Amino acid sequence: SLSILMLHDPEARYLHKILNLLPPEYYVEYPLWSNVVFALANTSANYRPLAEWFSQKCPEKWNTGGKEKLEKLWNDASHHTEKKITKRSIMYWAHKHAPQQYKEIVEQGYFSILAEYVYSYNGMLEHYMIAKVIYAMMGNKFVVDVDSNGKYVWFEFVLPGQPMNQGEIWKWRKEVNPDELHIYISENFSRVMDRITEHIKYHLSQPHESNILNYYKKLLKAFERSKSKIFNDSFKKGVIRQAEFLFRQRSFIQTLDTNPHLLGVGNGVLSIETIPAKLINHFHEHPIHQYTHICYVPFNPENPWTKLLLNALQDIIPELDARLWIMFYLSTAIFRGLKEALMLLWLGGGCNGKTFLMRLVAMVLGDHYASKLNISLLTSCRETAEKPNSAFMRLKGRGYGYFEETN
Amino acid sequence: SLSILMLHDPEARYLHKILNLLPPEYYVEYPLWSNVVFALANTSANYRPLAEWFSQKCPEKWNTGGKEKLEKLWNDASHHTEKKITKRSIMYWAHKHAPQQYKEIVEQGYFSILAEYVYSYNGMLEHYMIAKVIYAMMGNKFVVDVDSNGKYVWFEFVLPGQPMNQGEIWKWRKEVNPDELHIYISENFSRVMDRITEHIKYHLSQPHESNILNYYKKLLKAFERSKSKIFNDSFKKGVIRQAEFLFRQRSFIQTLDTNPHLLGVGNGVLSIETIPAKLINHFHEHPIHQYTHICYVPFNPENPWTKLLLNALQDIIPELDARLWIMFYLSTAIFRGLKEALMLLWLGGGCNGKTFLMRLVAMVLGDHYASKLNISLLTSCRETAEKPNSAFMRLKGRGYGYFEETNKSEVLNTSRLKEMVNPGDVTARELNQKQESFQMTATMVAASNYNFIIDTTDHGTWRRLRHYRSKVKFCHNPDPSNPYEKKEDPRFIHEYIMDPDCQNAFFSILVYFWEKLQKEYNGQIKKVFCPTIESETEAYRKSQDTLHRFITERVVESPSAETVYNLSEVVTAYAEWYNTNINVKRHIALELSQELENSVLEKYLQWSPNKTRILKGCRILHKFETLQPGICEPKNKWWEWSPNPS
DNA sequence: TTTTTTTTTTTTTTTTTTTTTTTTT
DNA sequence: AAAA
Ligand SMILES: Nc1ncnc2c1ncn2[C@@H]1O[C@H](COP(=O)(O)OP(=O)(O)O)[C@@H](O)[C@H]1O
Ligand SMILES: Nc1ncnc2c1ncn2[C@@H]1O[C@H](COP(=O)(O)OP(=O)(O)O)[C@@H](O)[C@H]1O
Ligand SMILES: [Mg+2]
Ligand SMILES: [Mg+2]
Repeated sequence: SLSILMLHDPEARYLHKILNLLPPEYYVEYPLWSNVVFALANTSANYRPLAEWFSQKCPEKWNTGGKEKLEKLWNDASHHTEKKITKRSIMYWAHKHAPQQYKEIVEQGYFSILAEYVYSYNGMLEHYMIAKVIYAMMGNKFVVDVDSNGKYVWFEFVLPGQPMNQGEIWKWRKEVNPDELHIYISENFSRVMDRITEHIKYHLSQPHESNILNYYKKLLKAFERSKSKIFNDSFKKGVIRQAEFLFRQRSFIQTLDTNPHLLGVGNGVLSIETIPAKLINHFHEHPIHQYTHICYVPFNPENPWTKLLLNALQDIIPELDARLWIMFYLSTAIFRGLKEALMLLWLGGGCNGKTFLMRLVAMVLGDHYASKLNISLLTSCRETAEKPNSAFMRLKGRGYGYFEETN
Repeated sequence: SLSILMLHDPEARYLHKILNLLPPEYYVEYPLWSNVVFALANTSANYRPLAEWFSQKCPEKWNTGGKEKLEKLWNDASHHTEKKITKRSIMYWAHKHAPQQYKEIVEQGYFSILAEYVYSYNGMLEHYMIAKVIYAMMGNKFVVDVDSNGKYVWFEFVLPGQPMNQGEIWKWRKEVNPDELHIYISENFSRVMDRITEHIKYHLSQPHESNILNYYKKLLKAFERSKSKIFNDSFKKGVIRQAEFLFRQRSFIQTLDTNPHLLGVGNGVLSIETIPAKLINHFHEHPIHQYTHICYVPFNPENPWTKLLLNALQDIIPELDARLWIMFYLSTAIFRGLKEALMLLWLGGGCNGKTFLMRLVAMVLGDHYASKLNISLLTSCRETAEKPNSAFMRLKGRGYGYFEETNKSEVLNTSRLKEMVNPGDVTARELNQKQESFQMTATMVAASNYNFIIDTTDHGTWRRLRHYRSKVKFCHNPDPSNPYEKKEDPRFIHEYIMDPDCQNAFFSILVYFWEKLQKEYNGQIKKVFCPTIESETEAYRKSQDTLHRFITERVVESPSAETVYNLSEVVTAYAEWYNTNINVKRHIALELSQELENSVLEKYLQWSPNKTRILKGCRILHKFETLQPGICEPKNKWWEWSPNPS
């Protein structure tokens, strides 16, 4: 089926090209090879021969190992709900381990796409073809989804070295209008246009029969006329309007920030899924949007501020067991999943110190995850007046809530 | 009348060609040709000649099977409808078994249409022609209708193997903008363009006189100029706007989800029209849009989760008859049509599982079919004047409404209660919009640990209520002395609900119970006797009646004395009594005066000549004032319903 | 029982048009 | 080079 694999599907040939220049030691290693097999399986269920061939390269694993076990693993990956990793991630490892050679590969790929369109339609460019060529590149950024209000929304993935606000690195951000997309389509696409022009000029230079007398002249004239369209504002608006259909991704907005084991931190995200916690400061695929402006560092008791805070905590409440219990309960606010349903309330004097800690926790967790409520919520008459309340929007996605003092 | 078929458009011959692919054994199968003739009946009435020809389509046993058989199903009543399979499905039947020829037939059909247009108009394509070609090449995937305020909304039929949300398979979904339509018209229409270009070039290749020297060249130039227009944005928007009219289907939005016998599940649509319940995971035509994310599987008691749920349910309620009645009542939540006017309320104390149970039903049945209702609706103290009340909504199409524990025992006046149980229509208005009327068909349950204060005596009110009292409590120290005590489980509520398998098992149990009830006495709830139920209800009705308690406490057993003026002092004594004996509340004296006649004081209630209805005589008690002168337990399985007595 | 729902807006142009250089004369 |  290998000939069938490179017979019908264009991105099947593209994936076949990408599968080279790979570190086959990772294929030998069970964990990473299983991860990439799962990622490939999540990319459609018609890639069974492709996955078999990927298991066929370096045949030592397919000859010395669980061949039936691997087939069953691929099958259950096909018919189960779990991670849906995609080659995107793979593209990231390919760039990380094998630079240089991939650049010319992808460049020649989208150059071939554009040249095929130009030859097919006599150099008469139009919104859809440039939109498709643009979608051939990027993919890293500019994911489009429909909001609850029915308006298309653009989400841009932030990378280091860009003009961004504090804490927006390594996570998506909401964009009212894709400014970077306009800048890119106006600037970098000119390079591909110049490449096409040089290609057609070179073919014009070589001598042939009367075809070069008129056909290439007409093609060059048409392409020169169509080149200036990419700088027109209305043309760019139409291209963006057509491209938002391709970038549209189903089930993205409602699947945003749903994972309770990932927290948007000022240096990226935190992986509290497994012990110990990991900080992710590189490319990933987790749909994280909300964040806090507090950088994360490993817990070092030798730090002077950590020592001061620990001494203050010891001074606030003397009981060791009570201190440990209350600290354990307060640390639960970092989680965002279902928790044990218990309420803590503690009283004291005007200098009890209760307010200060609650305030420090709220400030550390940030506004997105922490919220302050009103004591009147517990002590109020029933809403027989039908007037809607103003506080139940709180706790939606929040991991912590506190009540203030009252005379 | 074959010449009539010849003259009546090429679409008749197109249908001829597509139906020629039906095998003779398909025509032999009685239901197959029955539903096919019904489908052609739904599409106009001029297809009688086509049906007559179909009588001779593979007629190897038409004479054996009866000449006047196929025409009988149509000639008996050409009019009248049964909501059956129309067209839009014969193509699916042809494609499900006869590929290759079907696809080439449809390909040559729309190719002929487009070639006719391009030849007629000298290769100058426009919006309407492309829209018609697109509609012809897929009329089985999109529907357009107009909603209330007035817009054009696009619905598309989801099929396996394409990006989608979870659980929206085999059913329509609402699209603000037909994205896949744009993708198709930009991608797959280029194939037809290439085919037409190749045909034109092939015709140009063959030599002839001047009629092809420039005529083909001119039209070829025009067509290659117009080819690039399909990739335009404004042109595509215009084509979509034009095609909005072709895909128009009258009476589609208001018929959405109107059938109460169809349920949208995670893996398709569930039909409960016939016994047993049928799951559809293929092409169909039922207009459903709402759904739930609970996959449906047949009721298998061997499943470990089903066993665990059954054991827990048996432990929660000990009585077999009461358990069966409760499950039968809860099984009606699946139905969404008109139901019998029954209100269920059952009390308890501490750990009872009532609320926990309500939660399982709510999550299993889904958000679009189940709702949470505030107790303020049934408080009945508030009289909603001309003002919005959104709490009265969330009953449209819902088949289940449940309540929760309250602060303390509360009064429930018959107002805002009589219309909440009856199978009638109610009206209310909310933010924006205006007043509207809607049929309510949701089964209602309300449980509490504090008794509901019911103040009424009419048989009409005390006929749509059922009261139960749970007898099993949960405590962390289950002393092995009384059976009505068991250990708890925090994960019994913290988890066992998030796991989808539990929802699947509970849905299977609910479907099985509904099927069992339907196989019983044609539905309904009044029959199937449960001696515990309605007996607890009449015992409750004996209590919760202050007037009878007042009479039996003060005047009954002291009839010999005579201290009576009129209804006035009786009213005052009852008022101070109920004010002290019970809570304080305001009343109108006419209701008490009328009910006093209906009370058990008729033996002393005689109207005096000057009216005043003076009681013949009793003793109003003050101070202490004493000395006044006057089942089978099932063996191993209980879900099997036991025999008829059960 | 005000209060916020209702009221106030909301997109308002964009599309286009023009031409379109080249092609025909 | 002027008009479609
Ligand atoms: N660990 C500490 N050591 C010394 N002073 C403290 C400490 N914690 C709080 N304080 C001071 O004591 C005061 C009481 O804090 P606060 O939380 O307002 O008391 P309460 O919670 O009773 O209102 C604060 O003004 C703060 O500056
Ligand atoms: N079959 C069972 N197995 C284990 N624990 C149960 C069972 N039934 C009830 N429980 C305990 O009782 C609770 C059930 O809900 P409960 O709180 O009793 O509802 P209600 O609000 O009616 O009291 C659970 O938290 C659980 O700990
Ligand atoms: Mg304080
Ligand atoms: Mg409960």
